Amino acid sequence: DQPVQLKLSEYGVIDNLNWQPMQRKTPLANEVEIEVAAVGLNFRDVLNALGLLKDYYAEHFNITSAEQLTFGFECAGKISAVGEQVSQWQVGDEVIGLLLHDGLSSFITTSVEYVVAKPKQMSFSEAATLPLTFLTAQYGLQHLAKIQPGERVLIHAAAGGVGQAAVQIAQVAGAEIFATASPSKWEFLQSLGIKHIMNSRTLDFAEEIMKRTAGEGVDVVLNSLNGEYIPQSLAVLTPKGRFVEIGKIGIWEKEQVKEKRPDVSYFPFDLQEAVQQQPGLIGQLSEELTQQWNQGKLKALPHKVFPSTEITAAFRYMQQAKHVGKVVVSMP
Repeated sequence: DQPVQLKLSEYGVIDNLNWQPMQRKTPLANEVEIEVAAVGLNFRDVLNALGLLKDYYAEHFNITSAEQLTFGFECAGKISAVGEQVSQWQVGDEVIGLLLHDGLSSFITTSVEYVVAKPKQMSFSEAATLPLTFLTAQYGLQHLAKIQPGERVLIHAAAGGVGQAAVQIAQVAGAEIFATASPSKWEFLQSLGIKHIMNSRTLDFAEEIMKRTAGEGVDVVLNSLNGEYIPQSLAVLTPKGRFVEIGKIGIWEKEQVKEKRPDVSYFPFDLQEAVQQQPGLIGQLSEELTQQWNQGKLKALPHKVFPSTEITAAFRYMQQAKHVGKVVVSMP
């Protein structure tokens, strides 16, 4: 009763985010409806609300208006309704919504392709830390870079959401981890078992990597930093090294990367785009992560929880938490 959806009246004003009543929908034949308990929040939601992705949204989703937008890319909750040709799921099943556009709603509907079981061990907010971070890191490190035992990987902003999942994935793969974060997060990174810890707010990390690797550099970079961090990170890759780029604003064109380091493989990607362009990918990634989870090699992330009533505060925090910390909104 009284289901709601987060909506934006006009671009560029976070204060104009409001919970509006929503009309519940009957799921189509291969969809389910999920009553949402927790929603992962992401920097992308903020960029969206601030009007910084207007062109992208028109060209990819034909969204041309602020009042058209929704928020929330991932969630956890319980099945509330099942489409006619859905056999795997029943009302009351605890589930994770892996890839969504409207997570910040009391109820969502989604294709079963984007739904997996919630572990009984996990709280809903723990479950909501998983999808975007682990799917992005799994795709970037295991599908694109194809990291191997013994290889060296630099993970920038390793205390951020994707950064932390990447640490887990790389450790599982037997990779040697080099990490950057703010100095106030270094002690957190040491406790993850990382031995090479450097500042993400200066450029000294390159010199340090070269010193520690006796001039060889690293095999793989997973990057989300822009400005001078891009050329400086390209400079530390071994010949044939792989540069995986997951930022969206201010990233380099492949031509620019080619000119500076023709010996390097450049893998810029957006997770939703890759899923769109490669039918079956989401299923493959989920199967791989479920295996990792069943082997005891995947853990939910520490995270900040905001009650739904503090949605504006959560969006403002998400700007500060950009390079650090997973943020989750608890739903009424």
